[PDB]
Amino acid sequence: KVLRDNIQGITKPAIRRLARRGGVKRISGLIYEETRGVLKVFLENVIRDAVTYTEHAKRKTVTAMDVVYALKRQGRTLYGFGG
Amino acid sequence: NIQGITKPAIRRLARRGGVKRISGLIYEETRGVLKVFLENVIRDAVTYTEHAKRKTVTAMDVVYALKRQGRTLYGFGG
Amino acid sequence: TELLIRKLPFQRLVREIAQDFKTDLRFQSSAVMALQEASEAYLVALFEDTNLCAIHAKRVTIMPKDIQLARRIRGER
Amino acid sequence: HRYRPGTVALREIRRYQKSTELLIRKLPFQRLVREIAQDFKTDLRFQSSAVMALQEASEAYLVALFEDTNLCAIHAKRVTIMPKDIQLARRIRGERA
Amino acid sequence: LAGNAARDNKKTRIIPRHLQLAVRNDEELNKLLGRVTIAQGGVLPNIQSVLLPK
DNA sequence: GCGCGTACGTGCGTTTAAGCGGTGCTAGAGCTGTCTACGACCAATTGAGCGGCCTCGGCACCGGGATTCTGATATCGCGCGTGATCTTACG
DNA sequence: CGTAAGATCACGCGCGATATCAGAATCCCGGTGCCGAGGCCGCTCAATTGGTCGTAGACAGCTCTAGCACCGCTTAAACGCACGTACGCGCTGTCC
Repeated sequence: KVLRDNIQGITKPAIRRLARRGGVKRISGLIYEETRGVLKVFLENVIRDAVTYTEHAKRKTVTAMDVVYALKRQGRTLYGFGG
Repeated sequence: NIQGITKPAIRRLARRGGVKRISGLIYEETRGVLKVFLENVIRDAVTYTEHAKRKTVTAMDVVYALKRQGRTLYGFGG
Repeated sequence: TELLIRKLPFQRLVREIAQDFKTDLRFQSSAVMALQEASEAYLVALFEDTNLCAIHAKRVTIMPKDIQLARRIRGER
Repeated sequence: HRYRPGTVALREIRRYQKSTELLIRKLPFQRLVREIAQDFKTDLRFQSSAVMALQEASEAYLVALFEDTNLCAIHAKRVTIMPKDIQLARRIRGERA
Repeated sequence: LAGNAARDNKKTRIIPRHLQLAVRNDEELNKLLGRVTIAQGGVLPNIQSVLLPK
Protein backbone atom coordinates (compact mmCIF):
# COMPACT_ATOMS: atom_id res chain seq x y z
CA LYS A 1 0.00 0.00 0.00
CA VAL A 2 1.32 3.42 -1.00
CA LEU A 3 2.27 5.92 1.71
CA ARG A 4 1.64 9.65 1.35
CA ASP A 5 1.60 12.79 3.52
CA ASN A 6 2.57 10.90 6.68
CA ILE A 7 4.55 13.98 7.79
CA GLN A 8 1.16 15.36 8.85
CA GLY A 9 0.89 12.38 11.19
CA ILE A 10 2.94 14.63 13.47
CA THR A 11 -0.09 16.48 14.80
CA LYS A 12 -0.05 19.97 16.28
CA PRO A 13 -0.69 18.76 19.88
CA ALA A 14 2.29 16.39 19.64
CA ILE A 15 4.63 19.22 18.64
CA ARG A 16 3.07 21.41 21.32
CA ARG A 17 3.76 18.81 24.02
CA LEU A 18 7.28 18.41 22.65
CA ALA A 19 7.93 22.15 22.95
CA ARG A 20 6.43 22.02 26.46
CA ARG A 21 9.10 19.49 27.41
CA GLY A 22 11.52 21.96 25.81
CA GLY A 23 10.37 24.72 28.16
CA VAL A 24 8.45 26.67 25.51
CA LYS A 25 5.39 28.54 26.80
CA ARG A 26 3.97 30.45 23.80
CA ILE A 27 4.17 28.96 20.30
CA SER A 28 3.73 30.83 17.01
CA GLY A 29 1.46 29.52 14.28
CA LEU A 30 3.82 28.63 11.41
CA ILE A 31 6.26 26.93 13.81
CA TYR A 32 4.56 23.56 13.37
CA GLU A 33 5.35 23.17 9.67
CA GLU A 34 8.97 24.12 10.35
CA THR A 35 9.23 21.50 13.10
CA ARG A 36 7.80 19.04 10.58
CA GLY A 37 10.51 20.03 8.10
CA VAL A 38 13.31 19.84 10.67
CA LEU A 39 12.13 16.41 11.85
CA LYS A 40 11.90 15.44 8.17
CA VAL A 41 15.54 16.39 7.54
CA PHE A 42 16.78 14.67 10.71
CA LEU A 43 14.89 11.48 9.88
CA GLU A 44 16.15 11.65 6.29
CA ASN A 45 19.78 11.75 7.41
CA VAL A 46 19.55 9.16 10.19
CA ILE A 47 17.58 6.69 8.08
CA ARG A 48 19.97 7.24 5.16
CA ASP A 49 22.88 6.12 7.32
CA ALA A 50 20.88 3.22 8.78
CA VAL A 51 19.76 2.04 5.34
CA THR A 52 23.34 2.09 4.07
CA TYR A 53 24.43 0.03 7.09
CA THR A 54 21.65 -2.48 6.38
CA GLU A 55 22.69 -2.62 2.72
CA HIS A 56 26.24 -3.59 3.66
CA ALA A 57 24.71 -6.11 6.08
CA LYS A 58 22.89 -7.72 3.12
CA ARG A 59 19.70 -7.74 5.20
CA LYS A 60 16.16 -6.80 4.21
CA THR A 61 15.30 -5.59 7.73
CA VAL A 62 16.57 -2.57 9.65
CA THR A 63 17.87 -3.62 13.05
CA ALA A 64 18.21 -1.50 16.18
CA MET A 65 22.01 -1.66 16.07
CA ASP A 66 21.83 -0.04 12.63
CA VAL A 67 19.92 2.90 14.12
CA VAL A 68 22.37 3.13 17.03
CA TYR A 69 25.34 3.13 14.65
CA ALA A 70 23.76 5.83 12.48
CA LEU A 71 23.03 7.97 15.54
CA LYS A 72 26.62 7.56 16.74
CA ARG A 73 27.71 8.77 13.30
CA GLN A 74 25.68 11.97 13.62
CA GLY A 75 27.41 12.84 16.89
CA ARG A 76 24.16 11.88 18.63
CA THR A 77 25.09 8.74 20.56
CA LEU A 78 22.16 6.91 22.18
CA TYR A 79 22.05 4.49 25.10
CA GLY A 80 19.38 1.89 25.83
CA PHE A 81 19.20 -0.15 22.60
CA GLY A 82 22.59 -1.90 22.49
CA GLY A 83 25.99 -0.96 21.17
CA ASN B 1 49.92 39.47 29.42
CA ILE B 2 46.35 38.50 28.56
CA GLN B 3 45.75 42.21 27.96
CA GLY B 4 48.39 41.89 25.23
CA ILE B 5 45.47 40.88 23.02
CA THR B 6 44.73 44.50 22.20
CA LYS B 7 41.23 45.96 21.91
CA PRO B 8 41.96 46.99 18.26
CA ALA B 9 43.12 43.46 17.43
CA ILE B 10 39.74 42.24 18.67
CA ARG B 11 38.09 44.90 16.49
CA ARG B 12 40.05 43.64 13.48
CA LEU B 13 39.02 40.05 14.20
CA ALA B 14 35.37 41.11 14.52
CA ARG B 15 35.64 43.14 11.30
CA ARG B 16 36.85 40.02 9.50
CA GLY B 17 33.88 38.34 11.18
CA GLY B 18 31.54 40.92 9.66
CA VAL B 19 30.77 42.96 12.78
CA LYS B 20 30.02 46.68 12.36
CA ARG B 21 29.46 47.98 15.91
CA ILE B 22 31.19 46.61 19.02
CA SER B 23 30.52 47.06 22.74
CA GLY B 24 33.07 47.93 25.41
CA LEU B 25 32.57 44.81 27.52
CA ILE B 26 32.94 42.72 24.35
CA TYR B 27 36.73 43.01 24.38
CA GLU B 28 37.06 41.60 27.91
CA GLU B 29 34.55 38.86 27.11
CA THR B 30 36.57 37.87 24.03
CA ARG B 31 39.74 37.87 26.12
CA GLY B 32 38.05 35.42 28.48
CA VAL B 33 36.77 33.19 25.68
CA LEU B 34 40.18 33.14 23.98
CA LYS B 35 41.75 32.32 27.35
CA VAL B 36 39.40 29.35 27.78
CA PHE B 37 39.98 28.07 24.24
CA LEU B 38 43.76 28.35 24.52
CA GLU B 39 43.64 26.71 27.96
CA ASN B 40 41.83 23.66 26.59
CA VAL B 41 43.87 23.31 23.40
CA ILE B 42 47.22 23.83 25.15
CA ARG B 43 46.18 21.41 27.91
CA ASP B 44 45.60 18.69 25.33
CA ALA B 45 48.83 19.58 23.51
CA VAL B 46 50.83 19.41 26.75
CA THR B 47 49.19 16.09 27.62
CA TYR B 48 50.42 14.79 24.27
CA THR B 49 53.93 16.24 24.66
CA GLU B 50 54.32 14.85 28.19
CA HIS B 51 53.24 11.48 26.81
CA ALA B 52 55.99 12.00 24.21
CA LYS B 53 58.60 12.56 26.97
CA ARG B 54 59.73 15.74 25.19
CA LYS B 55 60.41 19.17 26.64
CA THR B 56 59.33 20.80 23.34
CA VAL B 57 55.66 21.14 22.49
CA THR B 58 55.54 20.33 18.79
CA ALA B 59 53.17 21.29 15.99
CA MET B 60 51.82 17.75 15.65
CA ASP B 61 50.85 17.85 19.33
CA VAL B 62 48.86 21.02 18.56
CA VAL B 63 47.23 19.43 15.49
CA TYR B 64 46.22 16.35 17.48
CA ALA B 65 44.84 18.66 20.17
CA LEU B 66 42.56 20.52 17.74
CA LYS B 67 41.60 17.17 16.19
CA ARG B 68 40.40 16.04 19.62
CA GLN B 69 38.40 19.25 20.08
CA GLY B 70 36.77 18.84 16.66
CA ARG B 71 38.60 21.89 15.27
CA THR B 72 40.83 20.26 12.67
CA LEU B 73 43.48 22.53 11.14
CA TYR B 74 45.32 22.17 7.84
CA GLY B 75 48.76 23.30 6.74
CA PHE B 76 50.98 21.97 9.55
CA GLY B 77 51.59 18.35 8.57
CA GLY B 78 48.11 16.91 9.09
CA THR C 1 9.79 10.68 30.39
CA GLU C 2 7.07 8.95 28.37
CA LEU C 3 7.02 9.65 24.64
CA LEU C 4 5.05 12.61 23.30
CA ILE C 5 4.91 11.67 19.61
CA ARG C 6 2.23 9.07 18.94
CA LYS C 7 3.72 5.79 17.84
CA LEU C 8 1.75 4.79 14.74
CA PRO C 9 1.93 8.04 12.71
CA PHE C 10 5.66 8.14 13.46
CA GLN C 11 6.04 4.55 12.24
CA ARG C 12 4.14 5.33 9.03
CA LEU C 13 6.26 8.44 8.44
CA VAL C 14 9.49 6.49 8.95
CA ARG C 15 8.32 3.71 6.63
CA GLU C 16 7.62 6.28 3.90
CA ILE C 17 11.00 7.93 4.52
CA ALA C 18 12.90 4.65 4.22
CA GLN C 19 10.84 3.58 1.20
CA ASP C 20 12.02 6.67 -0.67
CA PHE C 21 15.65 5.59 -0.16
CA LYS C 22 14.97 1.92 -0.94
CA THR C 23 11.89 -0.26 -1.36
CA ASP C 24 10.86 -3.51 0.35
CA LEU C 25 12.43 -2.68 3.71
CA ARG C 26 11.32 -4.11 7.07
CA PHE C 27 11.93 -2.78 10.58
CA GLN C 28 12.53 -4.22 14.02
CA SER C 29 10.12 -2.53 16.42
CA SER C 30 13.12 -1.76 18.63
CA ALA C 31 14.77 0.06 15.72
CA VAL C 32 11.68 2.23 15.23
CA MET C 33 11.63 2.83 18.99
CA ALA C 34 15.27 3.96 19.00
CA LEU C 35 14.56 6.24 16.05
CA GLN C 36 11.68 7.82 17.97
CA GLU C 37 13.79 8.30 21.11
CA ALA C 38 16.55 9.98 19.11
CA SER C 39 14.05 12.22 17.31
CA GLU C 40 12.37 13.30 20.55
CA ALA C 41 15.65 14.06 22.32
CA TYR C 42 16.80 16.05 19.29
CA LEU C 43 13.67 18.17 18.92
CA VAL C 44 13.37 18.77 22.67
CA ALA C 45 16.93 20.10 22.59
CA LEU C 46 16.03 22.16 19.52
CA PHE C 47 13.00 23.62 21.30
CA GLU C 48 15.20 24.50 24.28
CA ASP C 49 17.60 26.37 21.99
CA THR C 50 14.63 28.02 20.26
CA ASN C 51 13.24 29.25 23.57
CA LEU C 52 16.69 30.60 24.41
CA CYS C 53 16.68 32.44 21.07
CA ALA C 54 13.18 33.86 21.59
CA ILE C 55 14.02 35.27 25.03
CA HIS C 56 17.12 36.84 23.48
CA ALA C 57 14.74 38.73 21.19
CA LYS C 58 12.92 40.18 24.24
CA ARG C 59 10.05 37.94 23.10
CA VAL C 60 8.12 35.13 24.79
CA THR C 61 6.66 33.37 21.72
CA ILE C 62 9.02 31.19 19.67
CA MET C 63 8.99 32.15 15.99
CA PRO C 64 10.41 30.29 12.96
CA LYS C 65 13.39 32.64 12.62
CA ASP C 66 14.35 31.53 16.14
CA ILE C 67 14.81 27.90 15.05
CA GLN C 68 16.62 29.07 11.92
CA LEU C 69 19.04 31.02 14.12
CA ALA C 70 19.51 28.08 16.50
CA ARG C 71 20.19 25.62 13.67
CA ARG C 72 22.61 28.05 12.01
CA ILE C 73 24.51 28.49 15.28
CA ARG C 74 24.42 24.71 15.82
CA GLY C 75 26.13 24.35 12.44
CA GLU C 76 23.20 22.40 10.99
CA ARG C 77 21.99 22.74 7.40
CA HIS D 1 36.00 66.47 5.94
CA ARG D 2 34.35 63.79 8.10
CA TYR D 3 33.08 60.33 7.23
CA ARG D 4 29.73 59.56 8.83
CA PRO D 5 30.03 56.96 11.62
CA GLY D 6 29.62 53.40 10.38
CA THR D 7 31.08 53.87 6.88
CA VAL D 8 34.77 53.32 7.66
CA ALA D 9 33.70 50.23 9.61
CA LEU D 10 32.17 48.80 6.43
CA ARG D 11 35.35 49.73 4.57
CA GLU D 12 37.44 47.74 7.07
CA ILE D 13 34.99 44.83 6.82
CA ARG D 14 35.57 44.81 3.06
CA ARG D 15 39.32 45.20 3.58
CA TYR D 16 39.84 42.41 6.11
CA GLN D 17 37.49 39.89 4.47
CA LYS D 18 39.56 40.07 1.26
CA SER D 19 42.80 39.38 3.16
CA THR D 20 44.05 36.38 5.12
CA GLU D 21 47.00 37.64 7.19
CA LEU D 22 46.74 37.23 10.94
CA LEU D 23 45.21 40.14 12.85
CA ILE D 24 46.95 39.62 16.22
CA ARG D 25 50.55 40.80 16.34
CA LYS D 26 52.68 37.76 16.94
CA LEU D 27 54.76 38.46 20.05
CA PRO D 28 51.97 39.31 22.56
CA PHE D 29 50.09 36.20 21.44
CA GLN D 30 53.23 34.08 21.78
CA ARG D 31 53.82 35.43 25.29
CA LEU D 32 50.19 34.70 26.21
CA VAL D 33 50.54 31.12 24.96
CA ARG D 34 53.77 30.74 26.92
CA GLU D 35 52.12 32.03 30.10
CA ILE D 36 49.14 29.70 29.69
CA ALA D 37 51.35 26.68 29.01
CA GLN D 38 53.57 27.44 32.02
CA ASP D 39 50.65 26.72 34.37
CA PHE D 40 50.45 23.17 32.99
CA LYS D 41 54.14 22.19 32.95
CA THR D 42 57.36 24.08 33.65
CA ASP D 43 60.44 24.88 31.54
CA LEU D 44 58.59 24.18 28.29
CA ARG D 45 59.78 24.97 24.77
CA PHE D 46 57.59 25.67 21.74
CA GLN D 47 58.17 25.16 18.05
CA SER D 48 57.36 28.29 16.05
CA SER D 49 55.19 26.12 13.79
CA ALA D 50 53.17 24.92 16.79
CA VAL D 51 52.68 28.51 17.93
CA MET D 52 51.62 29.55 14.42
CA ALA D 53 49.12 26.68 14.28
CA LEU D 54 47.73 27.78 17.64
CA GLN D 55 47.32 31.34 16.36
CA GLU D 56 45.62 30.20 13.14
CA ALA D 57 43.15 27.99 15.00
CA SER D 58 42.42 30.64 17.63
CA GLU D 59 41.88 33.44 15.11
CA ALA D 60 39.64 31.30 12.90
CA TYR D 61 37.59 30.24 15.92
CA LEU D 62 37.27 33.86 17.03
CA VAL D 63 36.13 34.94 13.56
CA ALA D 64 33.48 32.20 13.46
CA LEU D 65 32.33 33.15 16.97
CA PHE D 66 32.10 36.81 15.94
CA GLU D 67 30.03 35.78 12.91
CA ASP D 68 27.61 33.91 15.17
CA THR D 69 27.58 36.84 17.61
CA ASN D 70 26.72 39.29 14.82
CA LEU D 71 23.93 36.99 13.65
CA CYS D 72 22.57 36.78 17.19
CA ALA D 73 22.74 40.57 17.61
CA ILE D 74 20.93 41.08 14.30
CA HIS D 75 18.26 38.63 15.47
CA ALA D 76 17.71 41.03 18.39
CA LYS D 77 17.04 43.88 15.90
CA ARG D 78 20.45 45.18 17.01
CA VAL D 79 23.58 46.27 15.18
CA THR D 80 26.09 46.24 18.07
CA ILE D 81 27.37 42.96 19.47
CA MET D 82 27.13 42.83 23.27
CA PRO D 83 28.31 40.18 25.77
CA LYS D 84 24.88 38.52 26.00
CA ASP D 85 25.20 37.82 22.27
CA ILE D 86 28.49 35.95 22.71
CA GLN D 87 27.02 34.14 25.71
CA LEU D 88 23.93 33.01 23.79
CA ALA D 89 25.95 31.90 20.76
CA ARG D 90 28.37 29.93 22.95
CA ARG D 91 25.46 28.39 24.87
CA ILE D 92 23.69 27.23 21.71
CA ARG D 93 27.03 25.95 20.40
CA GLY D 94 27.34 23.97 23.63
CA GLU D 95 30.83 25.09 24.66
CA ARG D 96 29.61 27.23 27.53
CA ALA D 97 27.23 25.43 29.89
CA LEU E 1 38.09 24.52 -8.26
CA ALA E 2 41.27 26.00 -6.74
CA GLY E 3 42.78 26.59 -10.17
CA ASN E 4 39.48 28.12 -11.27
CA ALA E 5 39.60 30.51 -8.31
CA ALA E 6 43.27 31.32 -8.98
CA ARG E 7 42.34 32.19 -12.56
CA ASP E 8 39.57 34.41 -11.18
CA ASN E 9 42.12 36.06 -8.87
CA LYS E 10 44.58 36.18 -11.81
CA LYS E 11 47.30 34.05 -10.24
CA THR E 12 49.45 31.30 -11.73
CA ARG E 13 50.36 29.49 -8.49
CA ILE E 14 47.60 28.31 -6.16
CA ILE E 15 47.73 29.89 -2.72
CA PRO E 16 45.63 28.72 0.28
CA ARG E 17 43.11 31.56 -0.14
CA HIS E 18 42.18 29.97 -3.47
CA LEU E 19 41.60 26.68 -1.65
CA GLN E 20 39.40 28.37 0.94
CA LEU E 21 37.35 30.11 -1.75
CA ALA E 22 36.94 26.84 -3.67
CA VAL E 23 35.87 24.86 -0.59
CA ARG E 24 33.52 27.42 0.96
CA ASN E 25 31.91 28.51 -2.31
CA ASP E 26 31.18 24.87 -3.20
CA GLU E 27 28.35 23.69 -0.96
CA GLU E 28 29.31 20.01 -1.01
CA LEU E 29 33.03 20.53 -0.37
CA ASN E 30 32.12 23.00 2.38
CA LYS E 31 29.89 20.37 3.97
CA LEU E 32 32.68 17.80 3.73
CA LEU E 33 35.20 20.15 5.38
CA GLY E 34 32.65 21.46 7.87
CA ARG E 35 34.95 21.11 10.90
CA VAL E 36 38.20 22.09 9.15
CA THR E 37 39.91 25.48 9.34
CA ILE E 38 42.33 26.17 6.49
CA ALA E 39 45.37 28.17 7.58
CA GLN E 40 45.60 31.62 5.94
CA GLY E 41 42.31 30.69 4.32
CA GLY E 42 40.33 33.68 5.47
CA VAL E 43 36.60 34.06 5.03
CA LEU E 44 34.25 34.68 2.14
CA PRO E 45 33.12 38.28 1.53
CA ASN E 46 29.73 38.53 3.23
CA ILE E 47 28.07 41.62 4.72
CA GLN E 48 24.66 41.49 6.38
CA SER E 49 21.93 43.54 4.72
CA VAL E 50 20.96 45.67 7.73
CA LEU E 51 24.62 46.65 8.18
CA LEU E 52 24.70 48.19 4.70
CA PRO E 53 24.16 51.95 4.31
CA LYS E 54 20.71 53.23 3.39
C1' DG F 1 6.09 54.48 27.27
C1' DC F 2 1.67 54.79 24.74
C1' DG F 3 -1.74 53.29 21.46
C1' DC F 4 -4.14 49.86 18.42
C1' DG F 5 -4.74 45.24 15.78
C1' DT F 6 -5.07 40.65 16.65
C1' DA F 7 -3.69 34.79 17.45
C1' DC F 8 -4.97 31.84 19.96
C1' DG F 9 -5.95 29.81 25.14
C1' DT F 10 -10.07 27.64 27.33
C1' DG F 11 -14.27 25.44 26.98
C1' DC F 12 -17.65 23.03 24.51
C1' DG F 13 -19.26 20.21 20.91
C1' DT F 14 -18.33 16.86 17.54
C1' DT F 15 -15.88 13.16 15.25
C1' DT F 16 -12.36 9.52 14.45
C1' DA F 17 -8.39 6.35 13.89
C1' DA F 18 -4.96 4.72 17.56
C1' DG F 19 -4.10 0.83 21.00
C1' DC F 20 -5.66 -4.41 22.95
C1' DG F 21 -6.93 -8.61 22.08
C1' DG F 22 -7.72 -12.63 19.02
C1' DT F 23 -6.97 -14.92 15.17
C1' DG F 24 -4.30 -16.60 11.07
C1' DC F 25 -0.18 -17.05 7.60
C1' DT F 26 4.53 -16.81 7.15
C1' DA F 27 10.17 -14.73 5.37
C1' DG F 28 14.19 -14.84 5.81
C1' DA F 29 17.31 -15.20 9.86
C1' DG F 30 20.04 -18.47 12.46
C1' DC F 31 22.43 -22.64 13.10
C1' DT F 32 25.12 -27.17 11.06
C1' DG F 33 28.19 -29.70 7.30
C1' DT F 34 30.98 -29.07 2.35
C1' DC F 35 33.91 -26.96 -0.44
C1' DT F 36 37.40 -23.74 -2.07
C1' DA F 37 40.24 -18.95 -3.06
C1' DC F 38 43.82 -16.16 -1.24
C1' DG F 39 47.46 -13.20 1.41
C1' DA F 40 51.80 -13.25 4.66
C1' DC F 41 56.14 -14.70 4.25
C1' DC F 42 60.57 -16.02 2.37
C1' DA F 43 64.14 -15.50 -1.60
C1' DA F 44 65.56 -12.86 -5.14
C1' DT F 45 64.92 -9.40 -8.35
C1' DT F 46 64.29 -4.92 -10.08
C1' DG F 47 63.35 0.09 -10.16
C1' DA F 48 61.28 4.79 -8.37
C1' DG F 49 60.75 8.77 -4.88
C1' DC F 50 63.58 11.88 -1.89
C1' DG F 51 67.23 14.90 -1.40
C1' DG F 52 71.15 17.76 -3.08
C1' DC F 53 72.24 20.81 -6.18
C1' DC F 54 71.57 23.94 -9.89
C1' DT F 55 68.52 27.23 -12.82
C1' DC F 56 64.79 30.39 -13.51
C1' DG F 57 60.60 33.49 -12.79
C1' DG F 58 55.41 35.66 -10.91
C1' DC F 59 54.73 38.76 -8.11
C1' DA F 60 55.92 42.44 -4.13
C1' DC F 61 57.60 46.75 -3.97
C1' DC F 62 58.42 51.45 -5.45
C1' DG F 63 56.75 55.21 -7.82
C1' DG F 64 53.53 57.57 -10.72
C1' DG F 65 49.21 58.31 -13.36
C1' DA F 66 44.33 57.53 -14.09
C1' DT F 67 39.52 56.38 -12.68
C1' DT F 68 35.75 56.11 -8.47
C1' DC F 69 33.20 57.02 -4.39
C1' DT F 70 30.61 60.01 0.09
C1' DG F 71 29.89 64.49 2.02
C1' DA F 72 28.40 68.90 1.14
C1' DT F 73 25.66 72.29 -1.42
C1' DA F 74 22.17 74.08 -4.78
C1' DT F 75 18.36 73.73 -8.57
C1' DC F 76 14.30 71.45 -10.36
C1' DG F 77 9.98 69.62 -9.07
C1' DC F 78 6.07 68.90 -6.42
C1' DG F 79 3.03 69.93 -2.54
C1' DC F 80 0.99 73.15 0.88
C1' DG F 81 -0.31 77.95 2.43
C1' DT F 82 -1.74 83.03 1.34
C1' DG F 83 -3.32 87.13 -1.39
C1' DA F 84 -5.45 89.05 -5.75
C1' DT F 85 -9.15 88.63 -9.46
C1' DC F 86 -13.35 86.70 -11.30
C1' DT F 87 -17.82 84.49 -10.08
C1' DT F 88 -22.22 83.86 -7.41
C1' DA F 89 -25.44 84.81 -3.60
C1' DC F 90 -27.65 87.87 -0.41
C1' DG F 91 -28.79 92.66 1.52
C1' DC G 1 -24.86 99.37 -5.75
C1' DG G 2 -22.30 97.06 -1.69
C1' DT G 3 -20.65 93.03 1.22
C1' DA G 4 -19.80 87.93 2.03
C1' DA G 5 -18.62 83.01 0.33
C1' DG G 6 -16.27 80.07 -3.42
C1' DA G 7 -13.04 78.83 -7.65
C1' DT G 8 -8.64 79.81 -10.02
C1' DC G 9 -4.07 82.07 -10.84
C1' DA G 10 0.07 84.16 -8.96
C1' DC G 11 3.48 84.16 -5.36
C1' DG G 12 5.87 82.39 -1.29
C1' DC G 13 7.57 78.49 1.80
C1' DG G 14 8.94 73.44 2.71
C1' DC G 15 10.51 68.34 1.49
C1' DG G 16 12.89 65.06 -1.96
C1' DA G 17 15.99 63.79 -6.18
C1' DT G 18 19.69 64.87 -8.70
C1' DA G 19 23.52 68.17 -10.96
C1' DT G 20 28.39 69.43 -9.51
C1' DC G 21 33.60 70.25 -6.12
C1' DA G 22 36.68 67.85 -3.17
C1' DG G 23 39.74 64.33 -0.12
C1' DA G 24 40.15 59.61 0.39
C1' DA G 25 39.98 54.67 -2.33
C1' DT G 26 41.06 51.94 -5.80
C1' DC G 27 43.09 50.16 -10.11
C1' DC G 28 46.69 49.96 -13.64
C1' DC G 29 51.36 50.22 -15.39
C1' DG G 30 57.11 50.92 -16.10
C1' DG G 31 60.92 48.65 -13.99
C1' DT G 32 63.87 45.50 -10.43
C1' DG G 33 64.85 41.41 -7.19
C1' DC G 34 63.94 37.46 -5.11
C1' DC G 35 63.03 33.03 -2.53
C1' DG G 36 60.25 29.41 -3.99
C1' DA G 37 59.27 26.22 -7.80
C1' DG G 38 61.14 22.93 -11.24
C1' DG G 39 64.36 19.67 -13.22
C1' DC G 40 68.51 16.39 -13.30
C1' DC G 41 71.45 13.11 -10.94
C1' DG G 42 72.47 9.42 -6.73
C1' DC G 43 70.97 6.91 -3.58
C1' DT G 44 68.82 4.17 -0.74
C1' DC G 45 64.72 2.07 0.14
C1' DA G 46 60.37 0.42 -1.85
C1' DA G 47 57.60 -2.73 -5.22
C1' DT G 48 57.07 -7.19 -7.57
C1' DT G 49 57.28 -11.99 -8.53
C1' DG G 50 58.47 -17.87 -7.97
C1' DG G 51 56.31 -20.59 -4.62
C1' DT G 52 53.90 -22.45 0.10
C1' DC G 53 50.50 -22.73 4.24
C1' DG G 54 46.40 -22.07 6.99
C1' DT G 55 42.86 -19.20 7.08
C1' DA G 56 38.40 -17.07 6.07
C1' DG G 57 34.83 -16.95 3.27
C1' DA G 58 31.24 -18.82 0.21
C1' DC G 59 27.59 -22.25 -0.36
C1' DA G 60 23.77 -25.49 0.78
C1' DG G 61 20.26 -27.52 3.85
C1' DC G 62 17.12 -27.83 8.30
C1' DT G 63 14.71 -25.19 11.81
C1' DC G 64 10.78 -21.43 13.15
C1' DT G 65 10.04 -17.29 15.39
C1' DA G 66 8.90 -13.08 15.58
C1' DG G 67 7.08 -10.09 11.29
C1' DC G 68 3.05 -9.19 8.88
C1' DA G 69 -2.06 -9.01 7.97
C1' DC G 70 -7.06 -8.51 9.20
C1' DC G 71 -11.30 -8.17 12.35
C1' DG G 72 -13.67 -6.53 16.22
C1' DC G 73 -13.78 -3.61 20.19
C1' DT G 74 -12.96 0.47 22.98
C1' DT G 75 -11.85 5.21 23.57
C1' DA G 76 -8.20 9.01 24.09
C1' DA G 77 -6.98 12.11 20.65
C1' DA G 78 -8.01 15.60 16.99
C1' DC G 79 -10.64 19.40 14.77
C1' DG G 80 -14.06 23.88 14.45
C1' DC G 81 -16.17 28.04 16.79
C1' DA G 82 -17.17 32.46 20.70
C1' DC G 83 -14.26 35.62 22.46
C1' DG G 84 -11.14 38.84 24.73
C1' DT G 85 -6.89 39.52 26.33
C1' DA G 86 -2.20 39.68 26.64
C1' DC G 87 1.17 39.76 22.86
C1' DG G 88 2.85 41.77 18.55
C1' DC G 89 3.60 45.89 15.80
C1' DG G 90 4.17 50.86 15.13
C1' DC G 91 5.21 56.02 16.70
C1' DT G 92 7.65 58.79 19.95
C1' DG G 93 10.95 60.97 24.10
C1' DT G 94 15.49 60.43 26.17
C1' DC G 95 20.38 59.93 26.50
C1' DC G 96 24.01 56.56 26.67
